[PDB]
Amino acid sequence: AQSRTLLAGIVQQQQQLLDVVKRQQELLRLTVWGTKNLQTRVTAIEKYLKDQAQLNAWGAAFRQVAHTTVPWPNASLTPKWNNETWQEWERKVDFLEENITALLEEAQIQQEKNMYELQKLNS
Amino acid sequence: AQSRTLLAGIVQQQQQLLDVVKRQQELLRLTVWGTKNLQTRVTAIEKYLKDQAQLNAWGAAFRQVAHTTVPWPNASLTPKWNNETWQEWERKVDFLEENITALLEEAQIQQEKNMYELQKLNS
Amino acid sequence: AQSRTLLAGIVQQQQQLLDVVKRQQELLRLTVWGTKNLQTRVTAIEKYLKDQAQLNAWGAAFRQVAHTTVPWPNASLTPKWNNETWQEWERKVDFLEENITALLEEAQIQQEKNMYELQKLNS
Repeated sequence: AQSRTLLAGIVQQQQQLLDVVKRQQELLRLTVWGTKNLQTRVTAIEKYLKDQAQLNAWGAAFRQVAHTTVPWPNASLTPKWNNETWQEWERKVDFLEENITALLEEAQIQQEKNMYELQKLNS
Repeated sequence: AQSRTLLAGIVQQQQQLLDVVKRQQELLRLTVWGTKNLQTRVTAIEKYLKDQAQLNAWGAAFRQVAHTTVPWPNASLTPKWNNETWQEWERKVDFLEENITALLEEAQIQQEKNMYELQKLNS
Repeated sequence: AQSRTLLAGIVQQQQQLLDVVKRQQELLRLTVWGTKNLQTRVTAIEKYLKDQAQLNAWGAAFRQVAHTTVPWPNASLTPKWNNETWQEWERKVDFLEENITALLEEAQIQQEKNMYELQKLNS
């Protein structure tokens, strides 16, 4: 009189939900890559912006033996606020990812044990 | 003859899935911070780009009492399309976050009630 | 003697978890839009950076009939590495999204069948 068939569907449904949850984590990693890739491009752009400061006046002297170079800062380089804040941001993600793996690992073990118990009822 | 042990595992498994789901929301917030932080840096870069337009020709005159300044636009500032579209983007997230909290709140209450019912069977 | 009420809560709880999971996918799409929108702005900024290279020296000649134009590259345009890598990044998301829809579709069908079975016990 036990509803094993209903439980098999419920137990199976939990597995499908677990897979989508794990799948979301993989998708999240791809999004993180896009953001980080933009930062690498940003580092190159600031370097180029500095070159623009070097460009000031070409041939601005035809009766003098001197050239005026005005390399005024262009890209504001972040020394501590972004690096310290970004490292903390990445670190929070690292602890959160480790926590999700722990719950997924226990869920996988528990998931197999729950199904095994169902078999024991009518093994 | 009831499979309370199997149900305890199934009920417990749902709680573990709920935690990972809530955990994903926290991780998502960290990703949003990285994107928003880049925008703050972008606002500073456009300001610097405007300064580059000001740089045009230094000392390009040694027999005249005048200086040619050509501050031609450099960074295209967004007045309505990004602000109106970005506000809508943030607003959609705000309604979605509120909807997730409602489902999590009901799940927590329902989760405790489901376990309490299991205790009533053999309390 | 069956715990249908407990199962109804467990079955209902799974539906609530499924909704939040689907809700996370919608939220993820909004985050992807923010990242892609920044790239469109970046494409415009590189074009503006090229214009800065054109600006070199205005009026740097008052006794000559010539102008010195030095349009040295400014923004490093990505021809193959970002496009090929970004297309692969978007493609991975496309396969992952299709996989999530398949699991959600099966879960919806299975979810309705699990509830229908509960009704059959006492229909």
